[PDB]
Amino acid sequence: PMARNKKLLKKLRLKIAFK
Repeated sequence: PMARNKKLLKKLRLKIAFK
């Protein structure tokens, strides 16, 4: 589900990619 994944991915990245 790349469609939904992109939306969630955009949110998950700044959460872990910030620490």
